This record gives sequence, C-alpha cells and structure tokens, in this order.
Amino acid sequence: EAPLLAMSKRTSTIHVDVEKAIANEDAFNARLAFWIANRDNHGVKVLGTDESMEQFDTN
Amino acid sequence: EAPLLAMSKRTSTIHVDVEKAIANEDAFNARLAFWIANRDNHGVKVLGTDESMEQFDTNLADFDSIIMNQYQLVAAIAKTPATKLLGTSPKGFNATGEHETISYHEELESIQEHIFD
Amino acid sequence: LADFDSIIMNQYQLVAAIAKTPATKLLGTSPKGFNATGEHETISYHEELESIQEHIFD
Amino acid sequence: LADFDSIIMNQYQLVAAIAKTPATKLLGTSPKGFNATGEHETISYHEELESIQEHIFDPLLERHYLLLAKSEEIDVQLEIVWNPVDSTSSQQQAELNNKKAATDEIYINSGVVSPDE
Amino acid sequence: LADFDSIIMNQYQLVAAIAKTPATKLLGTSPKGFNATGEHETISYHEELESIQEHIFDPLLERHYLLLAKSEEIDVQLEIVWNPVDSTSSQQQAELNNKKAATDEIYINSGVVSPDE
Amino acid sequence: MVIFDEHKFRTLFPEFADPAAYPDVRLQMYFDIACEFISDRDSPYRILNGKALEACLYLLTAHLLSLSTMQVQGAAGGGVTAGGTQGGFITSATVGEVSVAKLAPPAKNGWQWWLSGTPYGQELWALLSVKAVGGFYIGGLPERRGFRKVGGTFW
Amino acid sequence: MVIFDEHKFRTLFPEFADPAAYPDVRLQMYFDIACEFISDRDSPYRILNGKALEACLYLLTAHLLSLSTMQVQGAAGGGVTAGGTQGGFITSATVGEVSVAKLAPPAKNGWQWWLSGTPYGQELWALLSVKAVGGFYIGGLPERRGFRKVGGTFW
Amino acid sequence: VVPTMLQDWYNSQGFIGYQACAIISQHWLVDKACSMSGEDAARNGWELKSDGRKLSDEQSALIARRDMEFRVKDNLVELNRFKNVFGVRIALFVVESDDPDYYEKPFNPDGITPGSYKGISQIDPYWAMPQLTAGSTADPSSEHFYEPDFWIISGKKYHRSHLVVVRGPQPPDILKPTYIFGGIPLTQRIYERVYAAERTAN
Amino acid sequence: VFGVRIALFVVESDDPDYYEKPFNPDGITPGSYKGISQIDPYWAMPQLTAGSTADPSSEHFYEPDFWIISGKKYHRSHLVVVRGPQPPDILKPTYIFGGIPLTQRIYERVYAAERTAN
Amino acid sequence: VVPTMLQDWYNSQGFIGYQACAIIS
Repeated sequence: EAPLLAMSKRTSTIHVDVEKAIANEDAFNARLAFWIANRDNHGVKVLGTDESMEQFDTN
Repeated sequence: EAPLLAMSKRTSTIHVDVEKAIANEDAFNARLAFWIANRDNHGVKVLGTDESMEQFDTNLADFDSIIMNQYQLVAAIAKTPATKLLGTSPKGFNATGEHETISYHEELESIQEHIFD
Repeated sequence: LADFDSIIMNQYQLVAAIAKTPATKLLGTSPKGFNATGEHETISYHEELESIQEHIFD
Repeated sequence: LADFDSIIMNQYQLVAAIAKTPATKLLGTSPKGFNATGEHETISYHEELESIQEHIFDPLLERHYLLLAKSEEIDVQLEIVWNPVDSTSSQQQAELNNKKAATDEIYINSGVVSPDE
Repeated sequence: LADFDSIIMNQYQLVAAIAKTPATKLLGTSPKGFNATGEHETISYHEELESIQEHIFDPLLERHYLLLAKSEEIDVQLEIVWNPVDSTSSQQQAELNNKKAATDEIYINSGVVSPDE
Repeated sequence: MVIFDEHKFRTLFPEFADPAAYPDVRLQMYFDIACEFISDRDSPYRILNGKALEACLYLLTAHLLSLSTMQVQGAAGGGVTAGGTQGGFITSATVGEVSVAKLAPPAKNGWQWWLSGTPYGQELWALLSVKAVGGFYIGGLPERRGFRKVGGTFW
Repeated sequence: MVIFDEHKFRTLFPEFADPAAYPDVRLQMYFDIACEFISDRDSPYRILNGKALEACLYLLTAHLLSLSTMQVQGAAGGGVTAGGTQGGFITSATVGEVSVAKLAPPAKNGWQWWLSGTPYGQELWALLSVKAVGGFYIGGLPERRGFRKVGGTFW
Repeated sequence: VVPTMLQDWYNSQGFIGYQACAIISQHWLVDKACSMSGEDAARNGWELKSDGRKLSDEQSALIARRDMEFRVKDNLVELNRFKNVFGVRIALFVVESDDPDYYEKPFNPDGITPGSYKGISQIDPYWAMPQLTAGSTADPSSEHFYEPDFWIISGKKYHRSHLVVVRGPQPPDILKPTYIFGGIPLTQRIYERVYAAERTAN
Repeated sequence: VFGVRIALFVVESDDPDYYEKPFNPDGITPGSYKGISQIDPYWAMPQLTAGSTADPSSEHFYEPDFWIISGKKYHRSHLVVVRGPQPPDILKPTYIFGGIPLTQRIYERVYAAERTAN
Repeated sequence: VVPTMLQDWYNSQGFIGYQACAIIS
C-alpha cells in the first residue's frame, strides 16, 4: 500500500468554469495536456480569476 | 517517483485576467517568457491588482523510507543480504552483522553447494 | 530544498548498487545518512567481484 | 538560508566524485554532514589512484632510463621500483619500523634470513 | 540571524580550500559544524603541500650551495637533506625517541647494525 | 494583419447600412483603432484565431462606431452638448409610466465596464469570456520524458 | 516626442470640428498637457507603442477639451458660475418624467474616477486597462542557462 | 499469468544497441562504473609458478620483456572495461602463418611456427559479426548451442577457438540472438538511473 | 587537463629524417640524450596510415602512427603518449584520437558547485 | 530502444575542445 499510495501521493487540481470549458472541450484539454506534458518547476501557469488551482498531498 | 516528482516539485501559478490576456496574447506570452528565461532571486515581478500569483510545493522526505523498505523486501525474497544486493544496508536499518553473515555465508551457500554436489 | 539531498544520495546509492561497486569507490564516500562502509562491504567488493574479474581475466 | 549549505556541500562532494580525489584533499575537509573520512577512502585514494598514476608514469621513466643508461657508457640495464605512497606520520613510521625490526629479529633468531639482508 | 554563522563558516572553509591550508591553520580552528580536524588533514597538509614547497625551495638551496661551496675554497661537493616537519609535542617526541631506541637495541642485539651507526 | 471589408460588416450590422450616415473611411478608421485594443496578428496557436478574432474585431468597431454616432447626434437642443454624453450600462430607466430595471453586469474592471456600455461590446465581452478558460503555461521543459513510467512509457 | 496635427484629431472627433469653436493652439496646448499624464516617448519595448499610444494621447486630449468646454460654456445664467462645474460620472439623472440610472464604474483611484468622468476618458481607461495585463519583471539574469536540463538543453 | 502492464514494463528493457552504448559511455558515472571494477583486480598483478620451483632468471627476464612489449596489463584492463561498456568483447591473439586460410581451422596448440606470437588485439562488437553453423544451431542438446562458431571481423571469419570471448551476464536462449549472442550491457543497466541521479543533482 | 599529452625525448642524430623510422634502441650515437619535452595537443596533429586504419583486426587500429608537431612527423614509437579513459572506436576520431578530458568531465559540475556556494 | 530525450541528453556531452579545456583550466 505504501508504493501504490505513493504513486497517487499528490493530487493537484484546478477550479475552471466547466460550463465554459464545455463549449470548446478541445482547445482547453489540448492546452492542459500540453501543460501536463511540459510540467516543470520553472514554468508558470496562467489561470484566470475565479480559479483556485489548489493541491493536496498524502503523508 | 522521487526524482520525477522532484522535477515538478514547485508549481507556481499566476492569476492573470485571461479575457484581457487573449486580447493581445503575443506581447503577454513574450513578457512572461522573458520572465521565465531571466528568473532569478533578485529580480522583482510587477503584477497589477486583482492578481495573486500563489505557489505550491511538494514534500518528498518520506519517499526514501518507502524505496528502501521495498529494496529490503527484494533482499528478503532473494535470501541475499541487502548489503550484497543494494550495495549497503538500507535507510535506517541496523548495520549488518554476524547474524546476517552466518545466515548468508553459511546457510544458503551450503545449500547451493549441496545443490552443486 | 532540504529534501533534495535525500533524493540525490538515494539515486547515487542506487547507481552504486547497479555497478556492484561501493559508493565509497564511485561517489568518493558513503552517501547521505547511510551507515559507514565496513568490513561487510570490503569483503563483498575486494573479495567477490574482483575474484569474478580475475576468473574473467584467467 | 539554512538549506543552502546542504546543497553546497553536496555539489562539492560531487566534484570530488568526478575528480576521484577525496573531499579532504580537494575541499580541505570532509563536507557538511558526511561521515568522517576513513581507512576505506584512504586506501581507495592512496593505494588505487596513485598506483594508476604510477603505471601511467612507468612508460616515461622506462624510456627515460633506456635512453639515459644505454646512451651513456654502462654495463647493466636498469629497472625502477616505486616507493610506498602513504605519507604517514612520524609516530606511525616509527611503529612501522619497530614492527619490521621485530619481524627481522624473529626471522634471524629462527634462522631464516641473515642480518646482511 | 541564526543562519548567518553557517554561511560565514562555509565561506571561510572555501577560503581554506583554495589556500590548500587547513581551516585550523587559517581560521584558528575548525569551522562551525564541521568534523574535527584529524590525521587525514594533518598528513594532507604537513606531508603533501610542505614537501611540494620543499621541492620548490630545492633549486634555490642547490644553486646557493653551489655558488657558496665551489666559490670558496672547498674540496668536496655538497648535498642537502630535509628535516621532517611534523612539529610534534614533547611527549610525542619522547615516545618517538623511545621507539627508535627500541629499534636500535633490537637491531644491535640481533647483530644488524653496530652502535656506531 | 486583418483586412477590413465593408460588405461583411454592413450585412452583419444592418443598422450601419447607409453609406451617407456611415462613410467608408469612418469604418476603416474605427477598425484601425479597434486593432489597437485587440491585436489582429493571426496565429494558429492563439485562443482567438481566424473567424473568432475577426468577429471580435468587427464587434469592437461596431462598439466604437455606436459610441461615436451617439456623440455626434447628441442631442440636447439640436446638437452636441458640452462634454459629450457618457456611456455605461443603463441599470434602470423610466419613461412616462413605463419603467425598466435591468441586471447589472459583473463589471469588475474598467475595460469590462466600458464594453458593457453598448450591446456590441456586450457580445464582444461574452465572446472573450467564453474563450477565456484555463489559461497558458509559458516555460517549462518536458522533464517527465526522461523518467521511465508504468507500462514502459517514456523510458 | 509625438507630433500632434489638427487633421487626425478633427476627423477622430467630429464634435471638435469648428476651428472657431476649438482653435488650433488650444488643441496643441492640451496635447502638451496630456504628454504629462502619458509620456509620449515612443519605444518598441513599451506596451503603449505606436498607434495605441497616439490613440491614448488623442483620447486624453479629447477628455481635457471636454472639461474645458464644460467650464467655458457653463452655463448658469449665461456664463461661468463661481467655482465652476465639476466632472465625474453621472450615476443617475432625472429630467421631467424621464429617469436614467447607470452602472457605476469600478473607479478605485482618483485617476480612474477622473477618466470615467467623461466618455473620452472612459475609452482611454478601457484602452489602458486592456493593455495592462500581466506586468513587467525588472532585474534578474539568465541564471538557468548555466545549468544542464532535459534533452541537452542549455548545457 | 503475468499482467500486461508488468509484462510490457519488463519487456521494454531491451537491447539499446552498440552505438547507443558507445555514445552513453562518454558520461562520467558509467565510465567510472565500467572502469574501476576489473582495474582494481588487475592492479596487484600476478605471479608465475610453473611445475618447477623457480623459473630460470633468463626465462623470467624474457617473459617480463615480452609482457612489457605486449602491454598485457593495459589490454586486460581495457578488455574488462569495454566488456562492461558493451555486451561482449573479443580478444584476438595475432600470430603469423604461411597458410592464408589459417584462421579457418579450429585452433591447435601445435600450429605455431616458433617466433610468431606478435601480440593481441581487441575488436569492438560493431566491427565483428558472429556466424552460426547448422551444427551449432540445430541441436539444443549440443554444448555449443547458440555459441558463435565463427566471427567475421574484416571479411575473413575467425574461428571461436582462435580468439578469447568475454561476455556479460549471458541472457537466456530465446533472446540470446537479440543481444547478437553477447551479454547484457552495463550501459543498458545504468543509462536511466545515472540520468535520474544527475538530473536530481542538477 | 586535456584529453591527451605527448612526451617527446629529444635526441640528436646526423640524419635529418631521423624521426621517420620506427624507434630503434641501437640508434644512439652516445652522449646524445639532451632531455625531454612535453607538447600540448593543439601543437600536434596525429596522422593515420592506411595500414593502421583499414584493418580492425590490427592491434594498431585507430592508433596514430605519426604525429605532425612542427612540420615534421614524429613516429609513434619515438614519443610517449599518455591519454585519458580511451573512448570507443566509433567516436575515437572525435577526440582527435586522445582521451576524455577531465575538464569536459567537470566544467558544468564545478560551475554549479561554485555558483551554489556563491 | 533508447528514448530520444535520454539519447540526446547523453549525446550532448561531446568533446568541448582544446581551447575550451585550456580556458577552463
């Protein structure tokens, strides 16, 4: 259980207006797939107001 | 999982008015690319009101215990000391001693010799 | 950044594990926190692997 | 700034690892937190790397003596023997000499080697 | 201000590292947190760097003794031997002398060297 | 750069149909002005690309033209009053016995408040907001592509 | 420095078309004044660069001219009253049976409030806000270019 | 049964290739790992005993001269080093004979023509090509099964007995040809772990 | 420091093509050993013969038979060559037939250590 | 097979040059 839970240790999320992301659904998830592919500790994520990101980690 | 997560340890995010950002969207990307290129701990970032720029980081201190517990279990199945397999005793475990040396050098190797016989 | 050292010196210890060579020989010293290299590792390297290389040379 | 020292003396230890030279020799002492340098590192440097450098040197001295002795008027060829490289202290040297003298006395008394050797 | 001491002594340790001289010799003592200076550092300083400096001095003394001896009325050429440089305490020096005297007695009794040597 | 034709604009906004009331050069000048607010550099990686960007620009020129024709017509006593007439969203109006009370837009910024003044700007703001989802991620290299993963992915 | 001409200003603002009502020297003086609020130093690294910057300056000149014509025309009883007439956004107005109530701008600052006081200043405020996205970054050196990264990048 | 995910996680550790091994070997960690393993074993040297008590001094001097001219220590150190680098190393003892098909027959201790031992050479795996006979491929019961009988180095095919082959951990039979009948390379064992360690240090 | 070093034993002989033949211990002319010199790699140019390049089976494969130092070409046997970790054959010419230099091994790590200590 | 990212990360460590070695020394 320690390795298996350590795989899903961090659970970072993002609170984007889903009723607006619904309209496009392809540019949005393409952009987020690009973000996940190029995730790094130097790049910065621009996200609009009324968005909170927020992240959890397990002990 | 410790190196790969350590790569994406810090996840700083900036709250820019995106509906304003889309309007130009070239100068904005150029400016932030310039920031990311010349990022330093002495330069200062200007960002207007209604802008937060929060930052998140991950805690990775507990991965070592998991890794060395699993390698110790690898040695446990292998019936071979973790000093022989991993090259040394794992994290936090008591230093290998006379009990393990007689458990390996005398027991399993005599079994292998009687297999060779 | 206090938790990066553990990751680095665990991965270098793993490199030593692959190489079947002590971290004292490869990295120049024992890695972070690990018990000081001793008689067990010296007989595991000086006697075992080097005799393997010698019977390869033979 | 408490976490900068660990990074600094991890990177200097890595530099020593590249150089195949102890951090005691390069940095002047063992780096922060690391176990104190011991007999394992002492034999890994004094006995191994110096022997590698000596067998690198050996073609140079061999050709130098081949083109010195044979070029001048000589009768017998030459061969080089390497002094031990331990650079041990005066007390350790005196203890070494005393133990070797004990071996000499034991061998002479038992009738193995003459005092001429 | 608790973290300034680590930075200060980390930089002084690097000054010692570049100077190839122990921090005990330069700073007057071992820096903050570092392991106490030992036999490895004493042989690394007293035996290595000072032998380098003596072989640097050797051209000077050799030319000086050439231009002194040969210029004045002499008969036999001259050579230089270097004293050991350990600067050990009086108790250690007495122990060194006693061990050397034991070696002398053993060799004389076994009939290796005469008391004249 | 995006070229501004008049056929598309006049069919899209029938109220701006009369050339005498709305000359060619006036529409062209207001398109050049709207290019300053929204950059007309067309790229395939932009969130506003192609027809969406063109519609955004045309809506902004309609906004500017409506404000300008409001300025020109007035009217106080048959002309333009001193200091002009200000825009903004009419929250509540009352004429005679008739009264209207509309919902205020969530204008948290001067740009949004100015856009809400005319319905062309309201449509432009709606298009910008509906295209504003998620955001951008500038910088960052594929660090994860050098570490092996489950199922032999990205060795 | 940016040179100001009467022709572009007059075609931009048809209300300011009469040279008798708005002399050339008045427009030039208000342009020199508006240069203080927005510096006319044209650079290619500025966010207000080129035509956007000129449009911003022209809008501010229209703002100042609107305040000036408010002051000179008045009118109380055929002239200028004591202490003049103050600007600011008309939140609510009522003439006879007609009543209008407009949404207030999000003016959190005196400069923004003074801009929102007139419709030209409202357009100027909208342009400044829409160009004011992101920000700058002063200082800092390419520290990351000295450290090797994934894929042999910036060794 | 093994799951599909574990199965294709284990199957992906394939043979990277000799070009990849040579390119990766430039790195310091892999070079040191392949270097200071047999070099330390070779450091202390060896002694010669023979059936007799002591070899005659002229014979010992001749042996020392020939060993120095052949640079035996350096050759065997390089042998172990590149055996660790690649999967397999081939050492060919060069010797002269009148027959131009000399390296075709099985090696015989009698076919000497004295004063012909000129030295040894080490051939990298990409310069060679193993060749398997039908007798060395048809019979699993054969003790030479999946053991290259010949090695084409430069056109000509040297016999297995003529040359000395040192190989890695000797992979199983079904995927022995996938390694060109060599061994599992230590470069393949540590080109990902070394990268992870260096990037974390970075 | 570099990938390779060349040590040349200077010795005097009447033949101006002396450093062309393979080195012979008999070609002495006694009282001719004047000393040794060490030549940096950028002052030298290895030259490979067809016999030392055509045959992988040859023990001198990818071993420079000559070294052009100052116009003239010194033979391999005349001089003593010390080299680094000896890279593999396919990229041995990329190192000018020398070795892997310790400066290449530690110019980035040393920079990182210094800048972090800095 | 070797991945492209690991492959060119290892391949980027080429021979810097004698001038670079001298200036870094």
